[PDB]
Amino acid sequence: KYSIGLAIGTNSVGWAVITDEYKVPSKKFKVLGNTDRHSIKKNLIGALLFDSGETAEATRLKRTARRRYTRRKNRICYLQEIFSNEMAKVDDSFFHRLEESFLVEEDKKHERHPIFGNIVDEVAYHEKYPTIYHLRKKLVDSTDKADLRLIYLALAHMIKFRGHFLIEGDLNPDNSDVDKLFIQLVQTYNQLFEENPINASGVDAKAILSARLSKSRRLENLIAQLPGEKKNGLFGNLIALSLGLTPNFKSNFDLAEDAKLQLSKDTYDDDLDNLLAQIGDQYADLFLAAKNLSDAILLSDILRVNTEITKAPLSASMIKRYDEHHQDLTLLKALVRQQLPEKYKEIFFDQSKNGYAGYIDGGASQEEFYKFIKPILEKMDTEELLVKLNREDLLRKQRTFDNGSIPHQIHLGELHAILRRQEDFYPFLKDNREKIEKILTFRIPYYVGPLARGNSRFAWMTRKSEETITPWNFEEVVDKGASAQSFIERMTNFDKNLPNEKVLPKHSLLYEYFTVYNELTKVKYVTEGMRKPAFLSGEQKKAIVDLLFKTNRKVTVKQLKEDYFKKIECFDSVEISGVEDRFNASLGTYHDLLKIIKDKDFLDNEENEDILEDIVLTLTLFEDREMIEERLKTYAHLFDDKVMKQLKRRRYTGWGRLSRKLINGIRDKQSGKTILDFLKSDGFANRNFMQLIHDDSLTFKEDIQKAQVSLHEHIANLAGSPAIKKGILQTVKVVDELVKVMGRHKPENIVIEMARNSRERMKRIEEGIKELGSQILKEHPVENTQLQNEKLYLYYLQNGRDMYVDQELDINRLSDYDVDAIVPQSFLKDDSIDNKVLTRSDKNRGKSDNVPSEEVVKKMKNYWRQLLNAKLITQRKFDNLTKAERGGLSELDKAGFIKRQLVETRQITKHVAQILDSRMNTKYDENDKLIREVKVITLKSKLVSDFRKDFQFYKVREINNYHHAHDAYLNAVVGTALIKKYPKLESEFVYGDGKATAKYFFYSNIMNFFKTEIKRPLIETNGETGEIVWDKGRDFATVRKVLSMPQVNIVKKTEVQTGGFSKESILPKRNSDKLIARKKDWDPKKYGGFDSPTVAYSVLVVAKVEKGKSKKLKSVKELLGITIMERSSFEKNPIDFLEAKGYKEVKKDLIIKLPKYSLFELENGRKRMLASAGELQKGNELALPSKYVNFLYLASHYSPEDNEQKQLFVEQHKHYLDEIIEQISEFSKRVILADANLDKVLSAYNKHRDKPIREQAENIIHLFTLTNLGAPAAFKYFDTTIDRKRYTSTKEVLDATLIHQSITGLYETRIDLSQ
RNA sequence: AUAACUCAAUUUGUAAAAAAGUUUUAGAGCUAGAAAUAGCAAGUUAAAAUAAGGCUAGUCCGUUAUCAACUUGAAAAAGUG
DNA sequence: CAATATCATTTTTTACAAATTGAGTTAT
DNA sequence: AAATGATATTG
Repeated sequence: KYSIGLAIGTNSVGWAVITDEYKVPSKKFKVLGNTDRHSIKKNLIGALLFDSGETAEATRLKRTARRRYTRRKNRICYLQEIFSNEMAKVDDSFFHRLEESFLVEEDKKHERHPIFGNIVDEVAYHEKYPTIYHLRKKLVDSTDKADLRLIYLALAHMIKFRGHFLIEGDLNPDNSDVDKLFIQLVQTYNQLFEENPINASGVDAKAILSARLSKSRRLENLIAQLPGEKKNGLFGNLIALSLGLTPNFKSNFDLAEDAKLQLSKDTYDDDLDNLLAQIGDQYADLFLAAKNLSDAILLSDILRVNTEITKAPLSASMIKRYDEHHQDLTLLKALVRQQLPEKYKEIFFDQSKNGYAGYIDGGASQEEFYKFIKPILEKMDTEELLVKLNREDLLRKQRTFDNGSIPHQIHLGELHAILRRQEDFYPFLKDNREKIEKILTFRIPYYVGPLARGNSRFAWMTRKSEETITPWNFEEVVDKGASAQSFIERMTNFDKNLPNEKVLPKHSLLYEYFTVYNELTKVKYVTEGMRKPAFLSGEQKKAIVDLLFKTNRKVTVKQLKEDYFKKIECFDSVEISGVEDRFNASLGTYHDLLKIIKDKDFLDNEENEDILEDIVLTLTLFEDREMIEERLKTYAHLFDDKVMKQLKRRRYTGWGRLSRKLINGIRDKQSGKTILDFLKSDGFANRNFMQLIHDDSLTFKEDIQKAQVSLHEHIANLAGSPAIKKGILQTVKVVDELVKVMGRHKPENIVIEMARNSRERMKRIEEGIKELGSQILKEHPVENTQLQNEKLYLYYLQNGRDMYVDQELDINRLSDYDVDAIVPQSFLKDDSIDNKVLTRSDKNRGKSDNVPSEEVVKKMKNYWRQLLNAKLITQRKFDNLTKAERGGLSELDKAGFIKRQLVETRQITKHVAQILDSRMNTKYDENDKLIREVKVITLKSKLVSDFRKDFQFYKVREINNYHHAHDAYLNAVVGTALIKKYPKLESEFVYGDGKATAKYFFYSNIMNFFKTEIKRPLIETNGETGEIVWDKGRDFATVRKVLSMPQVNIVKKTEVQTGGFSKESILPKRNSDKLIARKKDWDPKKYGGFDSPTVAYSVLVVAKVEKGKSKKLKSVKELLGITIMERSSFEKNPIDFLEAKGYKEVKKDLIIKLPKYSLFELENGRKRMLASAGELQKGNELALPSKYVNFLYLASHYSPEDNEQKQLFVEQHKHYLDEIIEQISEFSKRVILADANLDKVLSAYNKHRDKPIREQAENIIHLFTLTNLGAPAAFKYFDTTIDRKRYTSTKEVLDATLIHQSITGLYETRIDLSQ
């Protein structure tokens, strides 16, 4: 008797219930609470609306950082523990004055001067050490005994801001011998290149290299001093190396493969190896001369001082930045006094102005500050100050956005230095030097994570002993292995088939053997002789594997024929059937081990297997070469010191799909042969892995099917956005109430259907243009936000050049060229950067009816490549582009994509359909097979779109939140209709278990049976059953009646607010009540803090409150906003929370919980939704008539007969313009109550009545954002901006009726807040 | 529609780190002048907090997910038209 | 009161697993 | 990244 249609979005679930004549019922429903009404009638259509679900990511980023704050606090707390004993002797309360450094003098327990607890000393420290850097250096360099306090402060500053750990092992600054180390690179070259010596020539390398310009600038200016040596020359590339670049030595040496190196990458030693054994080991002394100059220059950018004058070249570089800032501020003051004194006070007094004033004492960035005085500096006479502003080096602060470069190794340098200096004087610095370094040095390894003890959901790390963990006991108390293993194993899959067993590493030698055989087992070959194509033999496979697979990393078909079938079966010709072009499967790990263990006969020897199957496990499981080393010691006794050294470096990542048991472990009872056996030799039926697992005449399928074995949990475990699994949950909870509503009778059919920047874009270009060698950036600069222009972005991802016709393009002309689609938008409704292309006109592509022509694919393929290489096109885009050189689009492929246009395949959507089927269908028949009482029909949103288009049931999202419902009812309809007509299409749309040309002609014309002509009968019917499917004479009318129905059940899901407590920004002090204490003890009148708390939810307090001096109790009803922070508290004692807010004799059993979007009905059926105890959003949907909806589509939308008939429905029904404004006004006036806005809106319309009919409709659409449900929002009529009329009080709600709604909003509880 | 391989792209989830930013305090401002107010001098650094907090007290946890009403439940979740 | 403007912590490195999509191979 | 609720300012 009935079916459901769902529309499942990320913000909405629309639903609808339909009967056999496509009618949607209308029932009377009980109405609870203390009201007038004991019932209502409710059309059985509606929506649920809801705020987007959100990802863990914010949550997690905030958590990982919380852990960072607490471990650094804890860094300091270690250092301090150490000084405590001997600091007591010097100063009684140093570490005290420091903690209360934040407190105002009034609240300070100790003297207001941190360091020396008086004025005269403190004032002096500062005069002698303006910065901590000045102290850092003095303590490092001076031999003099230093104040224990001054030592601690510098050790703390180094340990509090220790800089990154992105480099491994030790770093020893050598910035002096660069003018030699260059004259050594130049010489070992000139030696090798006997014929073309480079002229050292007293070129200042040290300056041009130790310079403050980009690596790619320093290369230009350094070969600029080398006569007739290009930077694309060998010496030019080598130099790019020494300046931590990635060059491509490939055309230098005449190779045919990317020989790019990078000294900082871990693979350099094995990339260099691959090159030097392509070009010769006479070129080793030239990558030694370029590693040599690298270690003196690695850190120019950061150190900027000769490491002859100091062992603290950082602090010194900062003292410099500082001194420079003195000299340069002195002069800049004077210069302004002279030439521009009129403005001086602005530059140095006014904070809001981005002057030096706003720099230091405002909020002005270096960049803003620098961007402000650009003009000022060059409208005066100075030259060197611009020099500096350009080098971003003008009035530099010591602490800045860019001290990120600084490795810890260099802080540890000075940290060490100092300790080493002062342990001469302080015995406790001697005996704990090593302790104090490891405070700086220690770091919990990412593969251990939280150091928990039972109360972390997050942690996995396992304890070797039950101590408190510390930087100095970590190794001995934390079992690092088991935790490294855990970090990985906990995430990696079990075998779906043997669910007890863990998946093998992707790079497992057996796995590679499995993978290969399973591909070798269906290879077929034919010769002029044999009457049929054969399978490979046991002995032939082995022979292939021996000679081809275990010597070529990659075996080609042209190697199968020429290197096996030729040389071992004397076949001049052969026809291979299983594999195309080359073998997917490869013995990669074999060849890698082969190189490293230099012993073939070991790998081959099947008794070693177990060991080689653990070696590779360990190479996958761990990534710390220390732990790999440890693991691999039990195999000391097999291979040289040198082989172990280069077996550690070898790492692997990735995990199979299958266990060791499944492959080579399980036996057939009959055969005592394993899957690996069956692949390796199955005589005559060279059977597959799929097969072996399904052939009922082998053991392997019962041996599997043996080991086999909540709603909210099930859905949150799917793979989608959490945004779209929020929808999946509600679409179920909806479908349950819609059953409950139909008195627990199950639909005959449920019809589901689901919906479908600038940073990462300039990184894709910048890099693409570099990894290409092209001037277009430096020649037409852009910015993050310009590239959002689709045509602009394209033009740049095509290096300012036509994608079909090698010739330049004019940046200034895009608006004349074409963004053509590769596979055309009449097959694939893909409109991403992957299927899109700028050309001066689409034509040039070739035929409109297919992929780009063989002409173009010829001419251009050389170009496209270079874009693939520059990552300025994906593999996918490359492959589609060129596809015409494999016949392009096959009549079939075509018919393919046009059935994909209506047949959902997206895995997330199948899981919805499966979930529903499995809840709807639970009953079994005599033969104990599932009975399917409910067909879950799934559609694409196209079917209905075109429906709406063809029969004019037009959709204008903007009007109201109704379409969500309409689509779900159109789904229910078309859905039930399609399968009523074409029962055979069940195979595709329903859940459960030459001809191309027709499949296409069919799937393209499926939705015909609705049309009267294209000639079809008025009444339609299933040719087989004789069942009526449609009736052009009275069904369309029922669609138009439903669509037009004015009461539709729209329902904002009410949500208690979660997340951050308030706005993060920490505001000054002010004498406000709004300011919130950043800590319990920190009165924000004195110390400032937080503002704008989020309201978790509002609460109706009726109570009494004291009024005036004598303390008369005045009664009050009002909403109190309970803040996220307050909630824990409020919940644990609602009475006490309100009492210590002022409230008294609170009526505890009148306290109504009011989440966000709580519904109230007021005076003229006017409704308002709660936003907060403090504000309301619009509560009313405006059911515009469909004759007005229809018009507004077409009007706004500028078949030629149809076209004429509809531009002449527009011109003839122009009166509707004034009529629609009216609907808006009667409404805006009745329920919106934005009088002054509404009279701008009326005034705005009246001035543009002389404007085109298209333009005016396009804008009457912007006017609906007045009348829209939810939060008031700003909008433009034409030019006129209409700012949002907000509802900033919640009083009128207190005397309204609260409406408690079901998901569907069919069952209600109405409460008349008259209390 | 399923399973294994291959290549690319994408998404979800986790851990370990870094540089800033922001907030109070500390860096004697000084000469007029009763005063409000002038002139001039200074500015780059640091201590500490970075969800309030929590008990399970860990170098842990503290922003995701889930949520009308009524009866039932610690809860999840059931029952009610 | 209720109109009206201003406001919102930013970024960066490393390490890892799982799904998913879509172009190919081989199968149930 | 908007947009929407907080907030101080304003008329």
